[PDB]
Amino acid sequence: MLEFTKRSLMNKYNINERVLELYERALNDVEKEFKYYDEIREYNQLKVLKAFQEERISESHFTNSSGYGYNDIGRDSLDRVYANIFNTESAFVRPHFVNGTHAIGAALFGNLRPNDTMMSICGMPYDTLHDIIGMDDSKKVGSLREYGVKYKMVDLKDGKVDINTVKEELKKDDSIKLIHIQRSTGYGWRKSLRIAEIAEIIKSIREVNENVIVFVDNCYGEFVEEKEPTDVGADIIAGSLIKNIGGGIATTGGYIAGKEEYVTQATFRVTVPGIGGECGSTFGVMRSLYEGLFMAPHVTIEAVKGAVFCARIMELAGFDVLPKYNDKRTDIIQAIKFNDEKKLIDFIKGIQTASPVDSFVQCEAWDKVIMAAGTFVQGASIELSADAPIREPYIGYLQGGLTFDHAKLGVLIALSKLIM
Amino acid sequence: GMLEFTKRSLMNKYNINERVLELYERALNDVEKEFKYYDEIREYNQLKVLKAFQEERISESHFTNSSGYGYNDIGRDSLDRVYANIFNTESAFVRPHFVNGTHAIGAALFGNLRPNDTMMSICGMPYDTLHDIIGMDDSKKVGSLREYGVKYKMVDLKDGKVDINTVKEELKKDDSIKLIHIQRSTGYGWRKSLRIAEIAEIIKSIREVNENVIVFVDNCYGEFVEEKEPTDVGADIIAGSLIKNIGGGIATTGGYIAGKEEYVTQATFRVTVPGIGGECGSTFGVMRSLYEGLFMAPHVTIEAVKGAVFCARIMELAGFDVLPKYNDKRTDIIQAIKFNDEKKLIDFIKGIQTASPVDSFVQCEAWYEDKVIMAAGTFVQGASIELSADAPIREPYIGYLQGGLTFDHAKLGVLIALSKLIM
Amino acid sequence: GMLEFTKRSLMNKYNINERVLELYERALNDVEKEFKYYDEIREYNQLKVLKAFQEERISESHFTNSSGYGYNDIGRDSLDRVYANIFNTESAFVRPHFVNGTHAIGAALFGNLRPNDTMMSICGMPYDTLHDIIGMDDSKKVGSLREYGVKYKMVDLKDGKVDINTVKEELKKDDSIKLIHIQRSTGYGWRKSLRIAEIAEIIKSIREVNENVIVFVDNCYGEFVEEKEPTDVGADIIAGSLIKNIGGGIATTGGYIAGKEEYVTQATFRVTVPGIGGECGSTFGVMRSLYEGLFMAPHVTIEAVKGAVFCARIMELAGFDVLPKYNDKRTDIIQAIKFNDEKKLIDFIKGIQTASPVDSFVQCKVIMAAGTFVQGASIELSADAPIREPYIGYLQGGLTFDHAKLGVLIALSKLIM
Amino acid sequence: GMLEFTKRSLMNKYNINERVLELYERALNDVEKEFKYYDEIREYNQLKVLKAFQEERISESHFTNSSGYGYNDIGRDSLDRVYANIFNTESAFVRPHFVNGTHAIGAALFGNLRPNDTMMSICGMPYDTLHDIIGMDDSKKVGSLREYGVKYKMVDLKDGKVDINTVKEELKKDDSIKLIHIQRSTGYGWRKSLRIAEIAEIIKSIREVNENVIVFVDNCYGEFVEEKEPTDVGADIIAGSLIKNIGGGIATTGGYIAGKEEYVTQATFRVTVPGIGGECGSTFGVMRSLYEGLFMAPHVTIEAVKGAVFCARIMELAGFDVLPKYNDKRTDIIQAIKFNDEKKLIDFIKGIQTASPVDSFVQCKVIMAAGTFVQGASIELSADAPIREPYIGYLQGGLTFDHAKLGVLIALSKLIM
Ligand code: NA
Ligand code: NA
Ligand code: NA
Ligand code: NA
Repeated sequence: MLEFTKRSLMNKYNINERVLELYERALNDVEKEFKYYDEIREYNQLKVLKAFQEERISESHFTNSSGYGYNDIGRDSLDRVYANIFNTESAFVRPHFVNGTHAIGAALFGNLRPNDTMMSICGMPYDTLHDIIGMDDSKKVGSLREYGVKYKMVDLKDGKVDINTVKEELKKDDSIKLIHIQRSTGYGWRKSLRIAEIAEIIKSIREVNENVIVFVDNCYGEFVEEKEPTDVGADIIAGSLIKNIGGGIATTGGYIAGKEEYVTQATFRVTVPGIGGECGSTFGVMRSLYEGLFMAPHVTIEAVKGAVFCARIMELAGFDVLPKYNDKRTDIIQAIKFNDEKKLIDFIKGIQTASPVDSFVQCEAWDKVIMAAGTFVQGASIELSADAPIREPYIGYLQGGLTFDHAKLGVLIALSKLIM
Repeated sequence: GMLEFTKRSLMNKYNINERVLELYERALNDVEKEFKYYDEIREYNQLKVLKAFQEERISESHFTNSSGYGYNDIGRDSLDRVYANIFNTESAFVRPHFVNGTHAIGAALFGNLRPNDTMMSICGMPYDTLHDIIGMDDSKKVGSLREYGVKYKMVDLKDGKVDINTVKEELKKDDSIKLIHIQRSTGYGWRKSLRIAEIAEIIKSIREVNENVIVFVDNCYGEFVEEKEPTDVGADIIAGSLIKNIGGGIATTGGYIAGKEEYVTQATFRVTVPGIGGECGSTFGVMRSLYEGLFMAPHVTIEAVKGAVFCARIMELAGFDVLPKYNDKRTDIIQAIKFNDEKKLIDFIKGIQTASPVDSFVQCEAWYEDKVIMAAGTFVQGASIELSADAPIREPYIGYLQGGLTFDHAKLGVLIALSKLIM
Repeated sequence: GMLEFTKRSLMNKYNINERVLELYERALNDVEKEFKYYDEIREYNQLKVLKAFQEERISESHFTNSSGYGYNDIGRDSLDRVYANIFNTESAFVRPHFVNGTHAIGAALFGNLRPNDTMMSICGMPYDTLHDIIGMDDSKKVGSLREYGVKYKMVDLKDGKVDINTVKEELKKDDSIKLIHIQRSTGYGWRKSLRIAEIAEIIKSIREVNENVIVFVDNCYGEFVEEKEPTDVGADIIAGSLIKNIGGGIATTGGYIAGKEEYVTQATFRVTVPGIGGECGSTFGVMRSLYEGLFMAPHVTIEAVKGAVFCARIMELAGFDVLPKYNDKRTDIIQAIKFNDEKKLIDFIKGIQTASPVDSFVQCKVIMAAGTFVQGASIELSADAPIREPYIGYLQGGLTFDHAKLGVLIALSKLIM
Repeated sequence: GMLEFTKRSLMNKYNINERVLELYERALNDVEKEFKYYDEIREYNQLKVLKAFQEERISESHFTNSSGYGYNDIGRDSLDRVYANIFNTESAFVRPHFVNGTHAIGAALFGNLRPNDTMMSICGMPYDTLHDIIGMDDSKKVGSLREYGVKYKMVDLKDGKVDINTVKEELKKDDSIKLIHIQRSTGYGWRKSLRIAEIAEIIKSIREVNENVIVFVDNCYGEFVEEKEPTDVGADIIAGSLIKNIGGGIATTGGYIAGKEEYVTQATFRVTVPGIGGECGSTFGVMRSLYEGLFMAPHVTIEAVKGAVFCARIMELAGFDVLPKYNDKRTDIIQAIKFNDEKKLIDFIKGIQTASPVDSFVQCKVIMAAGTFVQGASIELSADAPIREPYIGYLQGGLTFDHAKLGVLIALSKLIM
C-alpha cells in the first residue's frame, strides 16, 4: 500500500491502524481463494467471447430501433448470444423489464394456468415475490392465486432442501406443474445454493417426475461459477440486468432463458398473446447491453473478491459471517451478523459514505429496511451496496463492487466505524 | 393558388397530370368549410393540453433521465398526471415500455378480468390483433384470457349499429359480465367509426341497467379528433398507442392507459407484476419527447384529419365510393376508399409509399386468409400518425389511408397516389 | 368560430377579456389572405424537402447510433447531402456539435479568413453575440478574428437600406476584403429584415465589381419562410441554428453550414481541426430527430410566421406600432412591437411566459420569456427585449399557430380592456 | 491453474498450441511482482478518483439530459471540477463535442497561440495526425497554425533522449516561443514513452530559463498509468481522448483539456467561439456514462497495462524484441514488438482481430485490428502497424486482462508452435 494511500485513508476517512493491520492480514489470507476465482473468471470470459464470435456480432448489432421494433437484429442476436452462454434453447433479454422480480414473475405467470400448482422448495421466497404468488388475500393485485393458481411451499429441513418431502409431493399431487428454486438466499442466515447442489436437487426431482418445469431465480449467480443452472437441468431461469450480467453498464432490464416452449410462454405475459417478443424496440441500449455482457465475467469476480475479502476481514475483526471466506461462492452476497443494532446501522452508513454517488446522503431505516445505494445505476446491486432489515440478530448484507479496490475500501471505511 | 414551381415539379418529377390537378383544386375548395370546423376543435384541444401542462407545473426538471428501478421518476409521474387531467380521469399510466397499442389494450383487459369473469365486445368482431388476447383459436397456447378461464361474448352489429338491446339483455341475464369492450375506430370494414356522442348513448343505455360493469374503450386513432374523449362520456378505462395521434409524431414507442384509479392500477400489475405496478420503471430518457409530442398532438392529429377529409373528397371526385364522406364529421384519422379493383388498390398503396420521405424506393408487395399490403415509409417504425396505408387483398378492394405529419404531405401523397390511377 | 367552451376557458383561466376577443375575430379575418399566401410557399417547401429525402434514398438505416470516431456515419453524411440539395449548394455540414447558431456562423467566418484578410459587414452593426468573434473590445483576450490579424470593416445602413454604393467603393479600393457578411434577420432594432429579393440585388451589385469575394449570409430565422434561400440568389456560404426554424421544433441542438464545397470544407477545419474536418464526429443517436425535424420544418416555420402576422395585426388594431406590418411579406419569423412604455413591455413579455407549456410559473437589462421544451429554442413561442427606450419587444416562434395566437391573447389582455 | 476446459476450448477453437501455453505459464509467473506493483498504483488512483467524486458531491442529479444551449448543465460543470481535482489543476474542460483526441490537442494549441508566436515541439516529430494542425505541407490549405502565422520549431531527440540543452538554447535566443509541446506517448517509433519523472526534469530545466512559456503535454494513453499526471509536475495544460484510458471503456466519444484557467479558457474559445467558450453546450445524455467511465478508469487502465506487460514478457520469451521490456515500469498502455518480418507482423495483427468480440470475422500502408464496442476506442484490445521495415507492431488496450491475455495467445499461436 503506498504511503500516500495510507495517509489519505487515515486523514480523509479516519481509517485507523487497527483496521489497517486487519486489512494486511485479511488480504494475505484471501490470496489463494482469489487465484481460484481468477481461473473461473478466465473460463467465463472465454465462454462469453466465444458466444459473441459465434453470433458474428458487429457494429450493426448496435441498433437504434423505434416503434414496433420489427427485426431489431441487435435485440435478436443478443438473445441468441445469451442462449449460447446459458446453453439453452432460447433467451429473451429486454430493457423493458422494470426489475428482476418482473422477469421472475413473467416466467412464472407465463408457464402457469388456473388449477396448476406452483411449489417453492427453498422455503419462504424473497419478499418481492409474495404479491406475485398472492400470499395476502386482503389485497387485490392480480396474483397467481387470483388467477386460480395454487401454491405449495417446502420449508428447509436441517437447513437444507427437504428433497424427500419434495419427492413425496410430486408423487401425490399431479397438479404441480412448476417447481421454483431460489439460488441466492435472501435475508436469512443460510448459504446460497451452489450449482452442484442445484444439480443434485434436479436429479432427485427427475427420478420422480420428468415433466415438471424446474425454474431457478438466478439473480446474483451469473458468472460466479463456471456453470449456470441451465447447465445442470433447469428448464427456465430469470434474472436482472442491473445485477451481475449487465457488467455494471446496463441501465435496466432483465432476462429469461431456457426451453423455447417456456421462454415463449413467458414472453406472452411480458407483452401480450400473439405478440410475445416479436415487437419491442430497444431505446438505443443495445451497445450497453452487449458491452456490459462482455465485461460481466470480470466485474462479477471483482464483486466476489469483495465478498470474500469482507468475510475474512470481518471474521478476523470478531464478527460471525456467512459464508466464510473459504466457502466457494455461488453468488456475490456476503452476510455479517452484527448482533447489535447500532453496529449494523453504522456499518451500512459507512458503505454509503464509501460510495461515489450520493456519498453525503444519510441512510435512514425506512421491520424497517436500511440501505446503502450510492450507485451510477439506481438500484444496481453489482455496484457496491448494502442493506438489512432492522431486527435481531442484526445481520447486514453487502454485495457488489465495480472494482475490488472500491469494495475493499468501502469495507475498511465501514469497519473503521465499529472498531478502533 | 399553387405556385408555378410546385406545379412544374409535380408534373415533371411525379407525373401528376392536369386532370388530377383540376380535381385537387375542386376538392380543396369543397373541403374548406370542413377544415374551418376542425380548426375550432384543434384550438380547444390545444388549450386543453396547455392548461394540463400548466396545472401540473411542468418544468425542465420533468425532462428526466432515470435509470435502473426508476424509483421517483418525477417526469414519468407528472406525465401520468397531465394525461389524467386531459382525459378527465382519476388516473393514467403512460410508459415507453408498451411495445404497441395492442399491449396497452391487452394489459387493460387482463388486469381487470379474472377466471369465471366474462368479457363482452359490443361492436362486433374486434381488431385482428386482439384475437389471441381473447383466445379465439383453441389449438394455440398463447396465454389468452380464455386459457385463464375468462369467458367471452361478442354482440354483432345490427343494421350497422351497436345492438344496444341485445347488450342490455345480456347484462340482465349474465351476472358474470364484468367488462364491456367498445372499439372506437372501425378496423378493416365498411362502417363508420363510432363518434363520441354515439359512445355516450351506448354508455347511458348500459347505465340504465348496470352501474358497475367496467366500460372499456380502445381509443386508438381517436385522440384529439373531437373535443371530448370517451372518458368524458362515461368510459371507465381507455387505452391507446403513443405512436398514433397522442405522440404528436415525436414519440418513438409506448402506450397509455387512463381511467378510474382502481382499473388503471390493476392494469399496471399486468404490465409489470403484482406488488410493483407502476412504481418501478425507468424511462430511457424519452420524457422530453413524450411531453413535446403531447403538446404537438392536437395539431398534428388535425393535420391527419384534414388529410383524411381531403382524400375522401378528391377520391370521390375521381369516382370512388369512400368512407367516411368528406363532410361526415370525424372521430378518428382513418379514411377508407373502395377501389373495386385489385390493381387500383395496389397501385394506390404503392403510390403512397413512393410519396413517403423514408424508404420511398421500397416496392410494396402483398406480404389470415388474405394477403395484406402496406405503405409504411415513416420516421418511427409502424407509426400511423405518419402518412401510411394498408389493405387486405380481397373484394371489394377497400384501402385504408391514415396519417400525415402535415396536411401538405398527406395532400401530396394522395395526388401522387391518385396520378397512378387516373390520367 | 371559437367554440363557447374555448371562450369560457380562456376567460376563466387567463382573464382574457371581451375587447381582446373582438380584436381576435377582426384580426383573424383580416389576415386570411396573407395566410393563404404563406400556405402556397409552405406547400412548395414541403415538396422540395420531400424530394430531397427521396433523392438521397433516406431509409431506416440512416437513423444511426454512431460511436467513437463516427467514421462512415451514413445518416450524418446523407443529411449533409439532403441539406445541400434543399439549399441548392455544393455542400453542407450539419452537426449536433455546434453549441448554438453563433458557433456555426463563427466557424464559417474563421474558417474562411486568414491574417491580413478583411471581413466587411454590410448591414450595419452585427448581432451582439458576434462582437467577440469579430473582436470589438481590444481589452479582452478571446481568440477573436482581430486577435488573429483579421481586419474588419462595417458599412452603416443609409436611409434604412444597405449602402450598396459604399460597398462597391470599398471593394474597388481594398483588395484585402475577402468576405462580405450579410445578416438576413434584423436583431434588436426597428428595421425590417432583408428579403431574399433584396439579398439577390445586393449580391448582383457586388458581382458587378468582384466575382471572387465570399458572400456569407447569416440565415438564422429565415429558413423556409420564403420559397428561396440566399444560396438560390448567389450566397457562397450560409449558416444557422438547428434549434430555430430548420430543426422543426424537434432538433435538440446543433447548427448548419451550407454552400460552396471549398468554403464549407474550410469551415469544418475550424469546427474540428485541420486534416480532420467533418470526417470524424459521431452523432449521439440524434439523427432520426434531425431528419424528422427537417421534414416538419417547412410546416412549423409557417406556423411561426402566421403567429407573427396575426400578432402584427391584432397589436396594430389594439393601438400599437408594429414592424413589420401584418401585410409586409415576411423573410423571418420575428415580430417587433414598440410599446413606448417599460411596464407595458414587461407585462407583455410576462404574459408570454404565462402562456408557455414549460416553466409557465417561473418569474421573469434584457427580459425574456423562454418556457420551451428545448432550452433556448426560438422556433418555440418565446419573446425578449432589452429594457431601453422606446421599449420594443420581440416575439418569435410558435410550434403551432394556436399556441402563438393564444399567447398573444393572454399577453394582450394584460395591457388592454 | 488454467482450468482444463479453458485449455481445451482455447486449443479447439483457436488452435492455441502447447508451446504457447508453456510460455503463458512462465510469463504469468514472471510478471507477478510487476503486477503487484501496478495494483498499488491502481489502489491509489482509485481512491483519488473516489475522493474527487465525493468532494464534488456527485449525485443522481448530475446525470443530466440537457438540451439546446445547455445553460447550467450541472452534470457537465461538475465533471469539469472533478477532472480538475483529479489532475490537480485550476480548471478542466471535458466534452463529448471533441471528435477525437487530436481535436482536444489541437484546440489547446490553437487557443493559446497567435500570429508571430512560435510553438516548439521538444520530443522530435509529432504524431502524424498533428501535422496538419501545425501545417507541415505548404501545398495544402487546411487552416493550420502555419496558415495563421504561427511559427514552428522542432527539437530532435539526441541519443534517444530529449535534447534539453538545445531546448534551453532556443528559449534563450527566441523570445517568440510561447508554447512548448511535449508528447508523453511515443508514436510509431522504437523508443520508450516519457515517464512522469522524466517530464518533471524536463520542465524543471525549462523553468531554469523561462518561467512564462506554456508547457503543454499531450497526455493520451497515459492517464492513471502512474500515480501522478503531468499537471502534478509542472505542466500548464494537457489534453487527451475520452475513448482511451480516462473513459474507462464506457465513454462513447469526447476529449478533455485540463490546466491553468487562463490556458483552458483560451482553448474553449477555439472549441466553440470567442465570447461563448464552455458556457454553452448541451451534452446529449452522456453524463452518467462519462462519470461511470471515469470511476472505472483507474481499474481498466491497469488491466490494459497488465496486458502490455504480459505481452512484453511472453513475446520476449518467444524470441521477439519488445519495447518496453516487461520490467520497464510503464507510463502508458502501449506495447511494441519488432517482428522484423512483414508476414509475421500481419499475421499477429490478424490474430488480434480474431480475438475481438465485435467484427471478429472482418478481414484486415497501415494495418489495424479494431474489433471494439466504441469505434476507434483504443482502451479496448486493438493493434496497428505501418507496413515498413523493421515491421514493428503496436498492441494496446484490453477492457480486461483476461481478454488482452487471450488475444496475445491467439495471435502468438499464429507465429510459433
Ligand atoms: Na452454448
Ligand atoms: Na381535466
Ligand atoms: Na437542389
Ligand atoms: Na486535487
